[PDB]
Amino acid sequence: SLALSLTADQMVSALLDAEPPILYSEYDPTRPFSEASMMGLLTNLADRELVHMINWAKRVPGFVDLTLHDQVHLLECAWLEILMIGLVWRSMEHPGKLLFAPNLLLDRNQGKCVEGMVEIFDMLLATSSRFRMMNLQGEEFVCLKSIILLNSGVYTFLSSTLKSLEEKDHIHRVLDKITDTLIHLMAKAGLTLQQQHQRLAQLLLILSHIRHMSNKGMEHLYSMKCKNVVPLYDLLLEMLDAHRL
Amino acid sequence: SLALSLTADQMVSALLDAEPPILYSEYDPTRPFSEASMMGLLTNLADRELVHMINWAKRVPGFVDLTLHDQVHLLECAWLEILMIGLVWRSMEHPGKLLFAPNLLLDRNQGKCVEGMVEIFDMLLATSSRFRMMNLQGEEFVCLKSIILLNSGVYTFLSSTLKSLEEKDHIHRVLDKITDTLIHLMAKAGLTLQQQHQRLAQLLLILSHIRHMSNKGMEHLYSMKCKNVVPLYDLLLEMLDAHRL
Amino acid sequence: HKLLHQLLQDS
Amino acid sequence: HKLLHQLLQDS
Ligand SMILES: C[C@]12CC[C@@H]3c4ccc(O)cc4CC[C@H]3[C@@H]1CC[C@@H]2O
Ligand SMILES: C[C@]12CC[C@@H]3c4ccc(O)cc4CC[C@H]3[C@@H]1CC[C@@H]2O
Repeated sequence: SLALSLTADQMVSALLDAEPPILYSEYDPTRPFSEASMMGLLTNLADRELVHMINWAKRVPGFVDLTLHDQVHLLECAWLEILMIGLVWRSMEHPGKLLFAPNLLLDRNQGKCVEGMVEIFDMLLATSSRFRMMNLQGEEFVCLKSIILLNSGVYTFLSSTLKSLEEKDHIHRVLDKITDTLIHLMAKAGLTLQQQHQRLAQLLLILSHIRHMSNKGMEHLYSMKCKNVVPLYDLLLEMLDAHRL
Repeated sequence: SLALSLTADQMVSALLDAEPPILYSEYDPTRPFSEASMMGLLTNLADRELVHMINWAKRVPGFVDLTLHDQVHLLECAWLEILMIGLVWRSMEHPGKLLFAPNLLLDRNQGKCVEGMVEIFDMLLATSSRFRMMNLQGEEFVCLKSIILLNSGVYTFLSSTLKSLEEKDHIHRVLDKITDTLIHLMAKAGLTLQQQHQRLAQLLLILSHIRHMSNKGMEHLYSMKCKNVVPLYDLLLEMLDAHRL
Repeated sequence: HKLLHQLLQDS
Repeated sequence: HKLLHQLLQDS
C-alpha cells in the first residue's frame, strides 16, 4: 500500500488516474473584457480548479502519508505553480495563446485588459514554447506536476520535532521515485543515458522558472485583490494569504 | 576555444579557476546592530561581490560567446541567486548561522535587527542545512552556481530575431555540458546510475528554492531601499531595478 | 487555516 | 543599463 514500492509504470498509472476533471469557464461572457471581468473569470476558474486540486493531491502517491498540517503546507506553497504548469501544458498546441479552459483561449493582447497581466502572460507563453521545443510528453508532465506538489514547500516547513524530519525524508524518497519514473520513461522512449540525464535536468530547470512565475503571479493577484477589483472565494484567499503569512 | 569541446574535468577546472576573490566585511563595526547598520554592511558586501561577479561570469565557459545585451540580462536575472548560493555554501560548516564573510558570522536572532530579515535568514539556513545533509561537494557547488547564471534569465529574453534563438540554443548546450559534468563527478565518486540521476534531481530542485529566496530577498531589499534606510551603489541599484523594469 | 485543513480530512 | 553593459565590455 506504499508509494515507495511502486514500479515506474505503476507510478505513471497512479498519476494519470489522479487527474482532475476538465473544467469550462463561466458560459457566455460580455464583449469586450474589462480589468474586473477578466480577473473575475480567471479567479473563478482558479478557485474551481483549486477545489479539484485537493482531490488530485490526495491521489498523488505518498501525499496522504503526510500529516494534515504538512499536506496543507505543500498545497499552500505549490497551488499557483500547479495551476500554471497545467495552463502551460494545455497551451502547447496554441502558439501565442493561453488555453485557460477549452472555451477560454486568450492571446497576449487580451492580457493587456488587466494592469500588469501581459508581463505574466509573456512568461507563461515562453514556458509553453519551451515545452513544445522539448516535445514534453503527457507522462512527463504528470511527473513534473507531482514534483511541484512535493518539492515546493519541502524547504519551508517549521522544525516540528523529529516528525518534521521523518516527513521531509518521506517526501524526498517519493521525489526520488518520481525521478526514477522520469528516467524510465526516457529510457523506454529510446534516449541514451547522456540524453536521459540532459532531459531530466532541462525539465527540472524549467521548474525554477515556474516558481518565479508563481511568485510574480502572487504579487499580481494580491495587487488586484487590494484594488478591490475582484471578489475571491475563501479557498483562493487562504492559498494567497499563505504567501503573506 | 569552445566551451562545448571541454571534457568534464576541463569544465570543473575552468569553473574552479573562475572563482572570485574572498572578501572580508568592513572592519570593526559598532555594537549592537541597528536596522540601518546591518543593511549597510550587507549591501556594501553585496555591491563589492557584484563587482567581482562580473569578472567571474566572464570566466564561466560559454558566457562571453553571448551578446553583451544577453550577458547583461543573465546577470540581472541571476545576481541575488548567485550571492545566496555562495552564502549557503560558506554557511554549511556553521549550523544555525550565516557566514556572510569570514569576519561576519550572523545567527538568526541577529537577523531580527532588520524588519522582515529573520524570515529570509530562516530560508537560507534551511538551504545550508539541506546542502550539509546532501554532503554537497565543492566541484558540484561550482557547477550549480554556473547553472544559475546561465539558466535564470534564459526564459525571459525578448525575441531579438533569430539571434535570440541562436543565443538560447547556445545556453542550453552549455547547460547540457554542465549536466554531463555533474553526472561525471557523481560517477567518479562511485554512485550508481540510479543514485547519479537521483542526486542530480535533488540538486536541481534546490535551485527552485534559491529562485524563491531571491524573489523574496528582492522584495525585501526594494522595501529597505524605499524606507530610505540604506544607501546603495549603482551596480546593486541597476541589478535590483531590473526586477522592477 | 481551517477551510483547507477541513477539506483535506474528509472521505 | 549602461554601468553593467560598460563593465562587461572591457579587457
Ligand atoms: C493569479 C492570476 C489569476 C489566475 C490565473 C490562472 C487561472 C486558472 C489557471 O488554470 C491558471 C492560471 C495561471 C495564472 C493566474 C494569473 C496570474 C496573475 C493573475 O493575478
Ligand atoms: C538582499 C539582502 C541584503 C544582501 C544580502 C547578502 C549580502 C552578501 C551575500 O554574499 C549574500 C547575501 C544574501 C542575502 C541578501 C539579503 C536578503 C534580503 C536583504 O535585503
